[PDB]
Amino acid sequence: QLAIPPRLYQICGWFIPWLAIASVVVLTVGWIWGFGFAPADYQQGNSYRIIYLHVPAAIWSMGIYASMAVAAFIGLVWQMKMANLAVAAMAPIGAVFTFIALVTGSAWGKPMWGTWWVWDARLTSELVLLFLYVGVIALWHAFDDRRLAGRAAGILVLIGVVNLPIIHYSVEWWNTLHQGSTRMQQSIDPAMRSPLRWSIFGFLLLSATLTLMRMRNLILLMEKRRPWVSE
Amino acid sequence: MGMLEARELLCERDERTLFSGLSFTLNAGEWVQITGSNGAGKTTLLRLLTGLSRPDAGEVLWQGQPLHQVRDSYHQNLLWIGHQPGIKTRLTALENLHFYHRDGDTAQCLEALAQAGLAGFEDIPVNQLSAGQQRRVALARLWLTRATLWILDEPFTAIDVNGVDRLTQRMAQHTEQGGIVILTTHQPLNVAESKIRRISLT
Amino acid sequence: MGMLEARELLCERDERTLFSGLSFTLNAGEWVQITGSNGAGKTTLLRLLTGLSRPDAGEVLWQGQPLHQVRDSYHQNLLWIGHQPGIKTRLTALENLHFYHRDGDTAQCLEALAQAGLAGFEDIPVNQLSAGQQRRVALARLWLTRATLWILDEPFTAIDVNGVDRLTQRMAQHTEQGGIVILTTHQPLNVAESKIRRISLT
Amino acid sequence: MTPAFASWNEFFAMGGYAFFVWLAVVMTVIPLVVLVVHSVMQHRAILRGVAQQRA
Amino acid sequence: MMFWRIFRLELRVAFRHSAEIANPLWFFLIVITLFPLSIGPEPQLLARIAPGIIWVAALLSSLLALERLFRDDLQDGSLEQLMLLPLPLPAVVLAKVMAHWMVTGLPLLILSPLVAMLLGMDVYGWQVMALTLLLGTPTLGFLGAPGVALTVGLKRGGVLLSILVLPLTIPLLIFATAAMDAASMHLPVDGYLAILGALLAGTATLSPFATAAALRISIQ
Amino acid sequence: MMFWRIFRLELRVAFRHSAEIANPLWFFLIVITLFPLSIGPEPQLLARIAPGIIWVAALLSSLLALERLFRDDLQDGSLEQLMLLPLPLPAVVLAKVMAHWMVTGLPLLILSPLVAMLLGMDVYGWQVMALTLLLGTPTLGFLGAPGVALTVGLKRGGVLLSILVLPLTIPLLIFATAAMDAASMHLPVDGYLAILGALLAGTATLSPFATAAALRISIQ
Ligand SMILES: Nc1ncnc2c1ncn2[C@@H]1O[C@H](COP(=O)(O)OP(=O)(O)NP(=O)(O)O)[C@@H](O)[C@H]1O
Ligand SMILES: Nc1ncnc2c1ncn2[C@@H]1O[C@H](COP(=O)(O)OP(=O)(O)NP(=O)(O)O)[C@@H](O)[C@H]1O
Ligand SMILES: [Mg+2]
Ligand SMILES: [Mg+2]
Repeated sequence: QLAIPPRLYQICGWFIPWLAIASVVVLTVGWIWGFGFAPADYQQGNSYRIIYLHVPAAIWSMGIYASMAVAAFIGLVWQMKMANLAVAAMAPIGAVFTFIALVTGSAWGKPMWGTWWVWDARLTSELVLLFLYVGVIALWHAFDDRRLAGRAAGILVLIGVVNLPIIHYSVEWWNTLHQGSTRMQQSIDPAMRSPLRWSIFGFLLLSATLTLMRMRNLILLMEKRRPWVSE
Repeated sequence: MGMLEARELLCERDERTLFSGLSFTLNAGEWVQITGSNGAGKTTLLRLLTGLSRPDAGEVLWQGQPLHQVRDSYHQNLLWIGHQPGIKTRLTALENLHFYHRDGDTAQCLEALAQAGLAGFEDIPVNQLSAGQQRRVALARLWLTRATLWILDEPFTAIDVNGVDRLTQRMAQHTEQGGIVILTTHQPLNVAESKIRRISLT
Repeated sequence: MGMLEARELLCERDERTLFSGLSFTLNAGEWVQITGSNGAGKTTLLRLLTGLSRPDAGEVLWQGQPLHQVRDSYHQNLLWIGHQPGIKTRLTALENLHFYHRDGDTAQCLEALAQAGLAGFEDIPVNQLSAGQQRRVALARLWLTRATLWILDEPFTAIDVNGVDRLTQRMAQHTEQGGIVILTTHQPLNVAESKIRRISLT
Repeated sequence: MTPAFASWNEFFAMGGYAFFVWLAVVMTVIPLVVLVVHSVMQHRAILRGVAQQRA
Repeated sequence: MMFWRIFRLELRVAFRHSAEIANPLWFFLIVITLFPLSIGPEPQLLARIAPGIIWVAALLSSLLALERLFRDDLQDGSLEQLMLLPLPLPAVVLAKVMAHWMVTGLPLLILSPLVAMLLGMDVYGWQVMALTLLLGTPTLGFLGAPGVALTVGLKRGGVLLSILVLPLTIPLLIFATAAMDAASMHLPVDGYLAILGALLAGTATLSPFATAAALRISIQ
Repeated sequence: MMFWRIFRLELRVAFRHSAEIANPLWFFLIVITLFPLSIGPEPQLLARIAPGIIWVAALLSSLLALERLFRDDLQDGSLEQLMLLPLPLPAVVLAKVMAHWMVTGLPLLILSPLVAMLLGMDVYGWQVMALTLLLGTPTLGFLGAPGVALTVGLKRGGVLLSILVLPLTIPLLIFATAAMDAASMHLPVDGYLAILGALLAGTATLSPFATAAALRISIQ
């Protein structure tokens, strides 16, 4: 059963503490397993430990945008208020993950490429995604009247997620056209696979906690006038 | 019976509720006026009636069906002139009104503008017309449209005392033909009280 | 001798001459209404008076010097509110009114906003104000400004009876001390006939 | 129990790629901590903003 | 009411908004002329960057011209079309987009023979460029329609519209420049025109509905 | 009155929330990234095209912000400043163009270090890029103001009104790109920097008067 009154504020506040504790514990375990306990790659040595910082961010940059698309779809067909606040709740987190992926990707390629920005498939497919996130965030912050930002934001998110596979495939083909190919398909090592899983799961829980807190903030911003905020 | 009907319309904007539990039926020949100050939801109610905006609660019914199901047979019988006139400023008066006419045009659009009071300004760009003559361009549609339902939002915004008389006489003979006029204005009507049906935003 | 004194003003749009030969001097404490049909040179005369537009053939004198020769001693004491209210639609009701005040203490701006009947809408963006609350934002400056000459062009365009009565009382008491109000209204004013000096377009 | 680095920050904290690895750590910790602090401060400021309008 | 009546009405309105539809053309000419001046008398480098600069100029010209698609409607007459004209709103959006393209994308195709000689292209290069502009500018209009429909109420002509639709045109730019570059080698280009046509067919169907939904959101 | 109040008012009209300040930065980033997707990822080629790319971005931003400058105010409040505000209309125009440069010119100057490595230029290239984006970008608001004021406010205006906005800024772009190319070639740039200083002194002295006269003529 789904009622979804601003009782959802209490439900969100119920999950934040345990979710935050679990996320912190998982991230710490996954980053102590790496960064000192996992083996080292033979080619690029200790620079390969950035996988635990870049792979989770890159994966969840797409994951959060997919969740935003699902939330926008739910809030469009069924005209649900809170399902449209879910887009604005996860948009800044997705933008931050895209920025983190971009930063950790460039600092990862600096030892090999020699410069801080080589136009690669990985680092540009995560740049158009950052552009989409920025567009959504800017659109949500430009409507004076709420309940219009969130429907317009939902429409923008749906339009972007329709175009997202096309853009990614075009970029993955654009790289093949000019350079002939990228360097090589990055491989994984069995002794260095579990810490990556744990770091990805930790990033998942961290994004969940962050979006719960942001959803609480947005719910208060929406119903800043109702008598149920008499507290 | 029940050409147009409102079914428990609710519209609340932020800390204020505009109206609650509105339920009125409008048969043929009704001259309905919305009453309120500059804060009540008169334009909001009219835009809920036209289908441009969706009500938070309740629904509007045309002839017995919701507005989203008959949105092709409803706009056939409908006439909205809101606070904004809805006419292109850079075009002349004729082709702005030529757009809204189905058939027989440029023989009847000239006659309508003559009745509105723009005889000789049919070929002058609207942006070069006065602030009141710009309203008369939009109000000239009252002499062309065959629509049964007129929903006007302050048609006497900047209309001369002579002009308001002609509009009042226009939407007084349209009614006994079998039309419906939903009016909202602040200047008093120059007609008897029995002719007008006041409804308030309770 | 005396404030604004139009001298044999002439202006013609297209081919018709709107007016030819106005010569009126407006001394202190006169309430004057520019009467005319919907299409005469009412707004055009007002823009000639405010100095925004140059007369076709003639000159208008403030305090003895033409309006291009002073341009600083005249805009200090002048308050024109035309058909367009002149308010930025994206800002709120406060910082928009804050711009037109001398310093904007926000103690007199709030007092004026509550005085014009727009109490409680002091922080809503003005584009969300309905249709006359937008005009009330523009007309709230009648309580802030110390200007001694008001060129008001159709201020009762979308204001209910209460707001019209309040504005009429404010203008009546302002013109009592030293003020001058040039007014163009199609709704007849509910004040004694001796108070208003009407001038027609000849 | 068994580290991939033999010793303390003499051996750890630089593996030949100290500037590049520790740039990623610092510049991923900073945005996340900024997000957390911003969310907490935003919630508290919204709550203080509720009581101020009760005046 | 009818589709063609709205199309002709918007053409008539756009032809009276002169000096606002000529600014995109001037910007296009300035952009396509600046770079051949930045590079000196070097023919080899010009033939490598000509497709890219041409299509970036086309993107930016369409971005400039997209401002007036729905701008002068919300003030007066964005409704009277949602509110009347029993023709479905997607069809109204289609008519408006067709009329906008006939004054935005069509002029860039008319000046294409004057560009292929300015940049020293051959006949086949101009043929491919014309086929690309003919199949690319309708896609530009259809993709830019939802972005201006969402931001028509915001009343900010500028950067906000340019960060909503510009990322959506990236595949169009990539494939268009790929086709034009492959034309320089006198290699058959049927594999890229097919992708451009697929993009045009895909956007020409969903964009009217997306823009209608956005306009309905923005009108309330 | 209080010219600075006009300046702060125009600043407020653009930005209402702290997160909306960064919109020009993202617009600039997207416009810059539009070129490598078309020209190619090769870094040496992008170094020679950097001046054209950045100045096309600056011109596009100035064009987009110029429409907001006067066309919006005409509908409601382009008056109440000729009629009020006892300070001369040239001062009002000066406030307008200064706020326009703050919303347009400043963000690209702030983003100058970031956009200098995406294109691959060195420190000298970035230095000359900053000195030309600080000394020539303010002009774009100045000499483009008289042109736009006539077009957006003169009813029944022909195409000739658009000849005073885009084709009037060609010398600015020509000298700026020549200076930047001389910078990339490692040549003395002061010969072109002294020229661009004269235009800034030459247009900031007369453009406010010219735009004031244009507004006076057009409002009538
Ligand atoms: N550019 C123009 N702007 C305004 N009026 C114009 C223009 N060109 C010609 N005119 C004519 O000027 C005459 C007077 O216009 P205006 O001054 O607006 O009249 P008004 O009687 O004040 N209008 P209103 O307030 O609605 O009753 C009309 O016949 C117009 O058509
Ligand atoms: N976006 C909005 N548009 C219009 N009204 C809004 C909006 N947001 C909130 N409102 C409120 O809607 C209420 C009613 O507006 P509206 O229906 O236009 O009133 P009205 O009585 O028709 N106005 P008026 O014609 O001047 O007498 C006002 O109290 C507004 O503050
Ligand atoms: Mg109303
Ligand atoms: Mg008038």
